[PDB]
Amino acid sequence: HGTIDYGDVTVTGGISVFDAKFDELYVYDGDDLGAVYAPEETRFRLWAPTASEAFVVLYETEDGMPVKELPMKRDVQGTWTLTVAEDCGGLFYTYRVKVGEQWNEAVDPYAKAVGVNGTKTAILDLRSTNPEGWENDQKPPLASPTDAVIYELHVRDLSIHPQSGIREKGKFLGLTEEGTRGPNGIPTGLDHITGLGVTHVQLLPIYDYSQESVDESRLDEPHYNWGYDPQNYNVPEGSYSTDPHNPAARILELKRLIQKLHARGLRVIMDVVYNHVYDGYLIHFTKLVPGYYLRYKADRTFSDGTFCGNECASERPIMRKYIIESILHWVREYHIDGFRFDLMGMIDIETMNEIRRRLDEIDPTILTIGEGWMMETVLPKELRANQDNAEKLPGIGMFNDGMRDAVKGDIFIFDRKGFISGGDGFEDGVKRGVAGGINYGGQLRQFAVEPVQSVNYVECHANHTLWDKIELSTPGASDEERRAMHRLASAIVLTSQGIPFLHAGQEFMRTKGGVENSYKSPIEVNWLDWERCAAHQDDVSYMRSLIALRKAHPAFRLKTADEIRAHLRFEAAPPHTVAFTLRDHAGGDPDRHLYVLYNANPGALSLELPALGPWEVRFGGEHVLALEAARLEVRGVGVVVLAVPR
Ligand SMILES: OC[C@H]1O[C@H](O[C@H]2[C@H](O)[C@@H](O)[C@@H](O)O[C@@H]2CO)[C@H](O)[C@@H](O)[C@@H]1O
Ligand SMILES: OC[C@H]1O[C@H](O[C@H]2[C@H](O)[C@@H](O)[C@@H](O)O[C@@H]2CO)[C@H](O)[C@@H](O)[C@@H]1O
Ligand SMILES: OC[C@H]1O[C@H](O[C@H]2[C@H](O)[C@@H](O)[C@@H](O)O[C@@H]2CO)[C@H](O)[C@@H](O)[C@@H]1O
Ligand SMILES: [Ca+2]
Ligand SMILES: [Ca+2]
Ligand SMILES: [Cl-]
Ligand SMILES: [Cl-]
Repeated sequence: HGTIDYGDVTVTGGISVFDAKFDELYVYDGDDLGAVYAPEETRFRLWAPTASEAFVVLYETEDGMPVKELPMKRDVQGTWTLTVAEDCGGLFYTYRVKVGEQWNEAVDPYAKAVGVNGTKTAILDLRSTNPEGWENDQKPPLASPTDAVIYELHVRDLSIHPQSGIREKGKFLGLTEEGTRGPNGIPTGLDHITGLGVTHVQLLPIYDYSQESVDESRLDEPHYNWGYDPQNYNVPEGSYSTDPHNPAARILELKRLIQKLHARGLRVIMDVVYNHVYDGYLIHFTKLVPGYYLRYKADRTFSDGTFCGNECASERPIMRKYIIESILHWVREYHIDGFRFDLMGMIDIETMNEIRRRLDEIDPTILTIGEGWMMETVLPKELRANQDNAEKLPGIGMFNDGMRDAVKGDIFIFDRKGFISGGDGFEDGVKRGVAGGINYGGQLRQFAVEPVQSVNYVECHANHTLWDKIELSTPGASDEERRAMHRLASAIVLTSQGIPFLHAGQEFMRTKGGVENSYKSPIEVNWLDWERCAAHQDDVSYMRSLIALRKAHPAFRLKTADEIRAHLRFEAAPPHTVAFTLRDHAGGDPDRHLYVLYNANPGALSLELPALGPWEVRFGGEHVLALEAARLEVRGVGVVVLAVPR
């Protein structure tokens, strides 16, 4: 890149953008940043306190020359304003500012529609993008975060396989198509997903990500990217629409997607990346108010805790404002039902709690989960929204990595075994996740105050898939033996307290051919392979059965830590097993008691059962040789569930 000029210090009373004092000036509190369109007129408002001049630049085409360049009026609390008294429909615009001696041109940070590749703001009456009946759109019910079953999905993965039977492959609208068939007539797409019994689809980045990741003008050529490279936070990604050149198309089709998912009983969680931008020098934030929206060390270099080049300065009030209004826009405009915060440890506690509060005033059933890893940054340690500070983040879920590693083995040392694959000493790790990560007792405690704070998982888009990790850590084993370990791991997720999270394709043992980090690998690596799905319908049914077992038993879904400490009991069990009971109608369970065995021992075992009444088999009967008087005779790797009826 070229030159960054942080401003003529006399424009802001001698106070530099880097000064702590700066945060108390220009604290704009209005609701109208960006552009408000109507046929009569359009009103623009930009926050640019360090600029000495500011212009609205109008274009007639997404690539044309400027047709108009209009000065803005210096307004209150650091903002500039303009009213254009023409019908601006179908126009495009940018802002041009002078900061120091530099002139910079930039998309509106509050852009709601953009041209192709997102380099100009597009002026649009967004009510014209609503699908028919949008006002009647109703959410499926959701009584507790522990009642969710999350399915993590990438819009391109879903349909791009050539046998997916979906017409609009790789597009938002691909996930609206019903009755789509794959190899040998199996259901694919939305019908496959609703068939599973999952409750929430969690979509990898659907905000507009950088042209460097996917070029929206060359979709006739191979392309793929997860999209963790944010460019326009409040507009949908162009490559997922049928026409990235038509500003309304991506907006209307995302809404048609969310509407259809809601009609079929599914809620939508948005993966959201407010911790960094695609390029800190070129982003509109830096062109318009250089030095303010991103984090700097003391020597004026970017803080780089993300390893992505930059960090967003969430703790500065105007950025905090920006992030909250961004969240609220996706709620209000697109009816989103949840957010998954990438590297949430980079966001400050105040911001996250304020997000939780604002969403609670709208609808407390909107989910908030995140990656609360402990990671270094210029943000002081006591302000980071991570696992160490979970007790200051009521209501916010975090991925439980201790559970993940204990179950399937270490994700960074590929060959190391975990509980499912016969490693030694992982039983307590598994037990801590069964209890929902809470301070259960003794050495059985993790970071969670309440079970709604723990997301259990054994696979996601990142790192090896569960099947690929098992293969790298079980060199002796057969494919039969590996499938049993895979199934055991899914069963542990779906019978642990907290919030179960599944990766799309885990139900048919999704593989990436051993690729560990597939963020820009081709579609051949990354697609949902509906051929493999057709060959694994038994495994798919097993997963659907696990999901229905969790839905049938509120004891697996307790809401509070007090309930878990009162109803969950760990039983004596030999090495390479975990056994526990959920006693006395836990959480309203129909049965009097439940007994769960996680058995990673391949041979025959004779187990003592607690004397709680006449046990009977409810799941895993294929592993049970007998159920006597009181003892259980078992062979095989897998989960067994017993119950004492009412
Ligand atoms: O932006 C490119 C970037 O994408 C991925 O990094 C993600 C990762 O998937 C997230 O779960 C989390 O760890 O943060 C990153 C986004 O902030 C790739 O892993 C990475 O190689 C790549 O550079
Ligand atoms: O984006 C950085 C990093 O994020 C995750 O790594 C976590 C890991 O999962 C945790 O168990 C713990 O060790 O903290 C790490 C972050 O410092 C991703 O799993 C990893 O791929 C990625 O590079
Ligand atoms: O809940 C019914 C049943 O679920 C599982 O049985 C699966 C089986 O494992 C699959 O291979 C396939 O045959 O479909 C079955 C029904 O979904 C459990 O294994 C079993 O214990 C349980 O009763
Ligand atoms: Ca894009
Ligand atoms: Ca809540
Ligand atoms: Cl495409
Ligand atoms: Cl930390």
